[PDB]
Amino acid sequence: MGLAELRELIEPEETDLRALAGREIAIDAFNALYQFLTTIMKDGRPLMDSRGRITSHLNGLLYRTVNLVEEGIKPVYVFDGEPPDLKLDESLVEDAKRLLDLMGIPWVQAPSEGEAQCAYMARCGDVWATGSQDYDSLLFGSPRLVRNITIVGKRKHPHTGEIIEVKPEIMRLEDVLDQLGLESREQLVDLAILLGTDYNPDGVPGIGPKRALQLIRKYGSLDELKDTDIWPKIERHLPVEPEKLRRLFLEPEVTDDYELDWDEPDEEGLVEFLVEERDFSEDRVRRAVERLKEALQELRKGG
Ligand SMILES: [Cl-]
Ligand SMILES: [Cl-]
Repeated sequence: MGLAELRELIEPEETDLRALAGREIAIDAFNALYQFLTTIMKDGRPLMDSRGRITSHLNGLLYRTVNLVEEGIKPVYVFDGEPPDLKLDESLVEDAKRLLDLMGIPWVQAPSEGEAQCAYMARCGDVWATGSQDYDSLLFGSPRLVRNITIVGKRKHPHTGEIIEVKPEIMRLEDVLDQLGLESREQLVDLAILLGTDYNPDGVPGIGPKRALQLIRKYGSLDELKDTDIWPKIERHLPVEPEKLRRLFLEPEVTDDYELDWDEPDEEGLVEFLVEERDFSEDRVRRAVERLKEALQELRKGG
């Protein structure tokens, strides 16, 4: 799974949404849509319009984005481009972009990895953090990652009926390094390569997470593990040469070509799209548009 395996060591800062009031967050769009598609359901299936087309993605993107802006959070959604060679239905993606345009919520087309683009925007100081369920943006150098941003809330377990609560949680790159006893992001990347990433998802069986971490700490780097006895097992399992894997995380393809704005929603266009084409409740959509205008306004009047 990757860095997620060292969750006991990482331990984020558990917070609430109102603590992120005023923060711009670069949310990985593919990750967000996946959460919406897999968790917003009716009788065990995704929400659908009267023609049978999926709507869970539009539902989440509209109503949860409005909720975030009501807590003072300014989201920007960032979409995957072409993945690197080692690495969602396109209609869902175009639905998403159309919706955000109508809502006035900014988005960016990444040239390759969305999570890398999010991290770059955070490094440049154009957003405060990245927002995803994945830990990838840290490896791409994001100074801050907020997890659970698209799924904050409470539910009952179908089985136990207990109140499961999901809260937003913050991880700061600098603290993650300290928590793991590492010196640099470069070592974090080397560690992640041992554990397995999207570019090498098997990791290195035979090396558990604690062992991986100990190795990186003791020997310093993946490069320096060449002179050791464990190397052949590593070289066997790494699909490509290690430096090319490192380069993907340390020098990801990203773009400068964006300018972040939060515009007024287009009430009538939203109604045409969601209500008339996708069978959303008109009263609910219209009310969401009013809630959104007011929330944007409340952020404007303090700067
Ligand atoms: Cl709602
Ligand atoms: Cl609805």
